[PDB]
Amino acid sequence: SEIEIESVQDQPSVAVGSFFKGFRAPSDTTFDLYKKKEKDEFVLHGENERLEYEGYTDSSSQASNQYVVGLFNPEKKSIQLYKAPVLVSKVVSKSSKNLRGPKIK
Amino acid sequence: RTADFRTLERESRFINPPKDKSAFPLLQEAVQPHIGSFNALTEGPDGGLLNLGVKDIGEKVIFDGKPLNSEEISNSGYLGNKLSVSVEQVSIAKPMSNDSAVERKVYPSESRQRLTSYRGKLLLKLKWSVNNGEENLFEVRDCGGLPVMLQSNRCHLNKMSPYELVQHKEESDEIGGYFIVNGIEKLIRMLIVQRRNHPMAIIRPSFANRGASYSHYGIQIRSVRPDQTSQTNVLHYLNDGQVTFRFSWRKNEYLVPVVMILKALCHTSDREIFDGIIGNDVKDSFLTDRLELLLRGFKKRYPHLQNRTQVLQYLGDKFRVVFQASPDQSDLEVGQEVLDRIVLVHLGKDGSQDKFRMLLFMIRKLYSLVAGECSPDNPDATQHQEVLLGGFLYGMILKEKIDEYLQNIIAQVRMDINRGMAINFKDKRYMSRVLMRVNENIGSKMQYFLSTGNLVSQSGLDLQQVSGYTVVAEKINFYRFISHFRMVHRGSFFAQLKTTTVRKLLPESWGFLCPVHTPDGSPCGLLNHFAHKCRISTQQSDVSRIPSILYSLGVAPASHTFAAGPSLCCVQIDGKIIGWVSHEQGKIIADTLRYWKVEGKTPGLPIDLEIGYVPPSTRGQYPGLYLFGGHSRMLRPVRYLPLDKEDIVGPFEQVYMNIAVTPQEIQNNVHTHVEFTPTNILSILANLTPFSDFNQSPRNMYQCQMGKQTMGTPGVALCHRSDNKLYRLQTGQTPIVKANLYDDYGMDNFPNGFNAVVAVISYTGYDMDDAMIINKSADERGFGYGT
Amino acid sequence: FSIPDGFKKCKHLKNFPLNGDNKQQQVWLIKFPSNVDISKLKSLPVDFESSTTMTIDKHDYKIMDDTDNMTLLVPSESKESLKIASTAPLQFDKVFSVSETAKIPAIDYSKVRVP
Amino acid sequence: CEFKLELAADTEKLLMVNIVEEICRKSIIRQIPHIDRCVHPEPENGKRVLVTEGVNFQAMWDQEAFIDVDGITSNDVAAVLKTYGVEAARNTIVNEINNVFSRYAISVSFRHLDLIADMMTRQGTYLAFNRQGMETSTSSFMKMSYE
Amino acid sequence: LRLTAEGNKWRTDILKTSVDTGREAAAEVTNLDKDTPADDPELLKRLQEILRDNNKSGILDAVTSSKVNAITSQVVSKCVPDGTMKKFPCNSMQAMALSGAKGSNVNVSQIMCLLGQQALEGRRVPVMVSGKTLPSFKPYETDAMAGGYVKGRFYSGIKPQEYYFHCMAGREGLIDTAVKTSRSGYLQRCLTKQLE
Amino acid sequence: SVVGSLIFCLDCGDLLENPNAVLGSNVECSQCKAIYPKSQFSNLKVVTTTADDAFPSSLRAKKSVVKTSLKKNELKDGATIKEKCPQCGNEEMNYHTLQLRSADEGATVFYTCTSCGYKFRTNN
Amino acid sequence: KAQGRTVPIPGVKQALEKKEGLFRKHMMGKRVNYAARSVISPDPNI
Amino acid sequence: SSRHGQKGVCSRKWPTIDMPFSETGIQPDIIINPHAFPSRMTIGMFVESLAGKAGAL
Amino acid sequence: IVMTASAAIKTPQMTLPIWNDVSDEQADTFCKSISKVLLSEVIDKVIVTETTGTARSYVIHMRFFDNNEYSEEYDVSKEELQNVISNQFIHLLEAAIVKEIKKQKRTTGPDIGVAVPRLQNSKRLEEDNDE
Amino acid sequence: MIVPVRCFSCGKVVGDKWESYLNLLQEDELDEGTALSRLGLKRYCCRRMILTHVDLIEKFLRYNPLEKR
Ligand SMILES: [Zn+2]
Ligand SMILES: [Zn+2]
Ligand SMILES: [Zn+2]
Repeated sequence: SEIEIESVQDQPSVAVGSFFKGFRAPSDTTFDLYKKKEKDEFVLHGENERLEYEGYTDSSSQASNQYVVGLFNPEKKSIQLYKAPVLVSKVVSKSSKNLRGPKIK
Repeated sequence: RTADFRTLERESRFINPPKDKSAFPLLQEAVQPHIGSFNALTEGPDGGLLNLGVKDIGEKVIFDGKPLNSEEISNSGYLGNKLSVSVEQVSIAKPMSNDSAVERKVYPSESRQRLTSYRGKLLLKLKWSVNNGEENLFEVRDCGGLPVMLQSNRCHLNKMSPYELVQHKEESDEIGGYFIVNGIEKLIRMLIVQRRNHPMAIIRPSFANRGASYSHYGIQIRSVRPDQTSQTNVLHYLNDGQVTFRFSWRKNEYLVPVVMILKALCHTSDREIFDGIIGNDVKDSFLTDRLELLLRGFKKRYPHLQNRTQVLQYLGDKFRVVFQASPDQSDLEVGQEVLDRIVLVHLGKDGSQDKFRMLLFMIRKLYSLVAGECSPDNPDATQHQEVLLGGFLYGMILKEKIDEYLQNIIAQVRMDINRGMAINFKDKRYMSRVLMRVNENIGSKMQYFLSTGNLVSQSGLDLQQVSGYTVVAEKINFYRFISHFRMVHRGSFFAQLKTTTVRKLLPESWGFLCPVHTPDGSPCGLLNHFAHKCRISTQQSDVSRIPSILYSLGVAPASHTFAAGPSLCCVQIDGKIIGWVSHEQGKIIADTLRYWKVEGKTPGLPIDLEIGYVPPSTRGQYPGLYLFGGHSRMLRPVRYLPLDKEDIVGPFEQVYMNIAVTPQEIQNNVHTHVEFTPTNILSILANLTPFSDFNQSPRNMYQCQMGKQTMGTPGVALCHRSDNKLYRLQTGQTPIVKANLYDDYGMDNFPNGFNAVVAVISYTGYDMDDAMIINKSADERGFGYGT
Repeated sequence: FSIPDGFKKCKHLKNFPLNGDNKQQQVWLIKFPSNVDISKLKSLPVDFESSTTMTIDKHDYKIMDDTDNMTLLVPSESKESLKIASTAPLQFDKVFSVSETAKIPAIDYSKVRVP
Repeated sequence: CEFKLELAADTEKLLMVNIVEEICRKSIIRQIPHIDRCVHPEPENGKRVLVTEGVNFQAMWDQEAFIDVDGITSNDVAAVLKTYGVEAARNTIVNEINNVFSRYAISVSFRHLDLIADMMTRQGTYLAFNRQGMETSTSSFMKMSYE
Repeated sequence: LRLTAEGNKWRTDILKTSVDTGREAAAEVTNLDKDTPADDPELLKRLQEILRDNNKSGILDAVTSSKVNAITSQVVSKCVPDGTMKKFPCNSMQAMALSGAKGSNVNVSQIMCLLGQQALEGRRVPVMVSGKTLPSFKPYETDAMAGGYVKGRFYSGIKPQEYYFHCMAGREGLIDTAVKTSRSGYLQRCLTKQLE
Repeated sequence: SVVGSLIFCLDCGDLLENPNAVLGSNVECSQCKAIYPKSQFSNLKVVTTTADDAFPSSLRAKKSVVKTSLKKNELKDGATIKEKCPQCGNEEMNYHTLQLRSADEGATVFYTCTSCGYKFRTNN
Repeated sequence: KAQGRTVPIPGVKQALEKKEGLFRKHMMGKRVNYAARSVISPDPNI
Repeated sequence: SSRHGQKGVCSRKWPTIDMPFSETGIQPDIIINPHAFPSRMTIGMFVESLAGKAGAL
Repeated sequence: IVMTASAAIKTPQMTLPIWNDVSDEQADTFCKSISKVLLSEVIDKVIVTETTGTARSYVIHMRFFDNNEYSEEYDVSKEELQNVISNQFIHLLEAAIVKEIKKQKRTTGPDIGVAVPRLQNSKRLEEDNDE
Repeated sequence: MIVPVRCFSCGKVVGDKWESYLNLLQEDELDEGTALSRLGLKRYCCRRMILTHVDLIEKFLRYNPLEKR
């Protein structure tokens, strides 16, 4: 079963970011994508009223693995491929940026 | 047509010592773990262990008792002038003798005759940084005569050919590996220590009797720094359902909750810890409850610690006194200093993400051991251990003495500022004054260790014993002398135990530890000897190119996958968890790696690499693809069936490997390797025993002890020696009946006996069980005469 | 934020065909090694279950298929940057992984096992 | 056997399975004091016997329908002395010391064992060959040269 | 030390039945009818259950040992002395054992027939977590040799696998002589001072 | 998201406190003060079955596929030798060899009479 | 029974109980005159 | 001792006239008692004896 | 015996001579009648269903072996099992839960920074038998 | 060290046959066995004497504290 490919995009467009099991978010916030110029490293950053999202690409995984995301058709049997970087995303809260004295007693 | 003795070849070599490559390379291969270990102290990549060690001990801070006088609240907070003292480089010189002006070369022969030590000048570039490098002062300080190892990187004999060695009053095929200390040849004995960078699930009743509600179950990883210094981290499962992190600083043990040490490494959520330990096996009620105990317990005990910085500050505040990191260092700095110096040091600094992943794996392995999913790893077994080489041990104690040396400089400055006040740190005069009031003779401190074997240290290293690290390289005969450099001890601490499991000869030792060569009585099963073809790892290479090969072979990255447990295969390279795969694919990667390993077509995969695959089992060992490349590893050559080429195997990976003894015993679909010769499983002395496969087991063992106590040949360069006592057989003879390996070790250079006409007869009546008769006329003719 | 240095913001982002009607839509994820060229291949042979075979310029590959957290971020507009995919959070319909496979040689027993 | 346990809202999380497990292996259904297990070995030299892993004569005295109360042997000398007297304990010493030697196929004359037993039972009690048993000896010089 | 051509034929024939014994005993302890094959997947799963338990392995070891030792006793009873080339009084090795001058018929049988099953602390040879008794043998191998049963004699020689297993059992005794705190010194000193 | 007896936040991922310990009607996360509950969470239950090895008994041993106990009568020692018993005189005797005292010392043979059961230790 | 001085000198009680004691080492057992020691060698002719 | 773990103390230095003499006219340099071998089981020494003789000739 | 004359022997035993009128089956039944029987020995499985409502509800179900199985292996009746659970086991379980609640509220966690206790002639021990 | 004077077993002079033995192995290119036979060594005791001789004296002499280099 040989499946045909319609188009391949080597330019930044769509990205995938892993958080944790059971992540919902407000679904109205934006994520700013960044790029560095052999292999390009990507950085993700988002902002919310109570939360803040920060993501980056693994240096050991980027140079060795190349991730791609595609859309499949049930009748045409053609996939539209687009390169997507995997960003290890962490979420920081309002509770952060809290600290005591540098030297205590 | 025969397996003859070289008579014409022998006598020609006796008169003509070769000017090219020395004969009998196996003899130099016997002292390979000793010389190699000491060679890696200065030579090799990263500038040697000694330059790495001074790079790890870092700075030593002290502040001047002087005010700021600024036109203020800054004055009260002002600690004074900063003084950060460290050591950038470490130099070792070959033995020399100055007479004050021009230096002259001093050879080992001289040191023996003079009844002195074969010392080399130890130099180290001291860094005197003031107010965080606003003015730096450097001085190459002479730190005494460091005893140098013979035929090593810093010995005058290493280049010398057999001809040159004889012309310099040494043996034609001089092995080395020892130190000449006050005329006595002393060697650092090899030790059996826990395999580096591997989580070990262990059941110990010792863990229970230490604290309250402590179980037998626990995990133990022996993390090793690039400078070969070790730092063991232990995980404890409490009956409450709590997990605690055990470690050691100075000579004291410290306990911290694992959920605290996890949150200090990198910013994570409680669910990130949950996904990190519990994978797709979310329905496992046993795990569901235990993890709730950890997370709720941390929230109950430390509700204030809500971010990575607060956790680091809480850690810094409680350890500011023990880690001595003060008085300008913040609790955030001290907190990180604790982490970088204690938690999984094998992954090192700028690898907190790697330390976090490895810690979660240890918790899951701990819970698999409690439940019973995983069988406990045996520390006494050869598969879960490596060999601490003398040269590495020497480098560790050296790193300790230079740390002490820097502490003493600060101690002198503290004495100065607490009395007469003297002057400032920017003046070179003051530095020179402090430096000559400090005991800088590290050479004598290192000479002491080689003269007593007593380990004097502030940390005590990652070792149990404190004595017998050094032994006299007894040269009563060559057989005893060569066996010293192939002898390995479990530890002095293990000798005083009622346990017999430690002394038991195990199948894990096949081809690594000799089954015959072990003493009778008290050192039985403790004082082992390696196999003649066994080798020990001196360093590692191409290790950084292997994750790229693994990721291409289908290994899913651990940072994106987020799934852990014995249900899936864990891929690790020198304790660095790189990814996750299925157990089916796990073997496929392990088999394909070995194929490209023996093939010289792959540049990033070295032949000396250990591919430790552990298949899934019902209540067996914890599964995974634990690869190794590091130092101290036990290695042996075998013939790999496909391609018909040499392959290097370790004791960890061998357990699941099918290696046929003889090529005629190779069974289809159940064999992957074959032995070159079965003689590879025995020691040098064990191989030398004629027809040993026809003698009863304890008689072959007793012969090793006998050949060691025989009055044979201790050397031929005796007219340039001055040893306590030597035993010399006058009429040495070559055996008619002999193993061919006798020639491979050139044992004809040192005859141990004589060929005699022996009659199995009961005639005289004076011979019976423990008594034998010697011929008078034979004795009168000089038979068995010695001096 | 602004940090780190040498990183420039992504202003231009290409269009993604996202609808999710109902004769239904399918989103696929594929893992590929750095050695293979994606622009060279214009057709990929893939079938259901783990069983797959592929050969691209002497090198052999296998496409591992698994049924079963990752979050997909699709661009709504070039100026709106990236947003979380949703229909009613979103999950991939089918997940694939390309693994490089090597053929190990069969042991020549007639040559190695000698009496 | 099913039973429900109700705890307070402040009691929160607890590992009940591990708690139950430990109490089950601690709970005794039936136990006869000082006795753990009674086994049936092969008849010793033709004698039909039962070997107990504990000592309580008074309890076995109630099992007269199964056991011959006039032949109930025991290795515990002190227990035999307490219930049956000094002469019975004396006989237990000579038999028990003989069992130690007979197992290693070593023959020691009973004249030796009888003398040793009589010396241990000289005070009507069970004295051992040590500082305590010696206290009742006339020679202070013998005592001084011991410890 | 030599057996006659007739006596040596008997030795090889009785030891030829010992190959089946390994799997036969393994099939008995595991409880499997019609004697299942050595490579059976259910048998290999059943032998794993035995490997993880100290008691279960004990039942397997004691059954296999009793069966292979019965094969040993047969070899010895047939070959010695009715199969020895040189016979008593001329066979001095045989003579010394019978006279009580030195040695026994057990030592004589290890020399001329077979060493037998190498017993380690009451059981057979120790086995790894992988189910292998040596890297040479198959995991969960149902063979007498794999368990430590030495068919070889000291006259003909012993195979490397047998050599390593003999090394284990040989050392085992010397280890016990090193770990034995019990001394008769103080026990006798206490009796003599009170009985002098 | 809710798993077993644990309840996790959907925004940050921090483990939420027990609703019984804090005030009624409403619950909030420690990291971010999030709006909870929905009351649809329901009273959670966790089924925890026993370690099955937690109760080692003679009956449990009789239940576990593989032979766990040997027969009283069917009890055999080592190999048999033609050495006569010094107690009764039985020609058959079970043997076992070991190496005691030293590697210089001769081999020690342990005998067991098949007739009575007499243990006999002799070196030569 | 005496205060610690910055191994102390042994008292007369210590002299009578140095190791095994004066009674065991020099009364119950003693070094003797008119005695010799040597390695034994076998002899069937005596 | 031989290379087979058969150590023994020198009981006496026996004269060659009193020593047993071979058909060849050789008297042994060392005499080992036959009662040493049945307990030790050092057959390696026995094969070493006929190998050493074959190699000397 | 000789050296300590111990009243507390390591392996105390009793040899009970059985009559001729008592059969081999009767004697084995008698052995079971005296042998100490534990609750663990008759239990097959324990299922705890921890449900938190309103109050921590713990549904403990004791799945034993078959009635005829343990009655033929331990000489224990169902009536004998009822008395032990209703009088001993519940009182022992309640005392264990109360003790675990106190132990939880007593020490909140281990002390950080404070040192804890460590986990764990030389030539004479290094000498072989000939030495 | 050097070739022993007389065979340990019988007493047949062997010391004059060492240098002659090497000449029969080098120049004459004979085997070990035939070379010993031509020297007049038929008893296996006399045979092993020269055959089994090491001659460590040549190795020992290379260390001379009386001559420079
Ligand atoms: Zn939240
Ligand atoms: Zn008998
Ligand atoms: Zn001669």
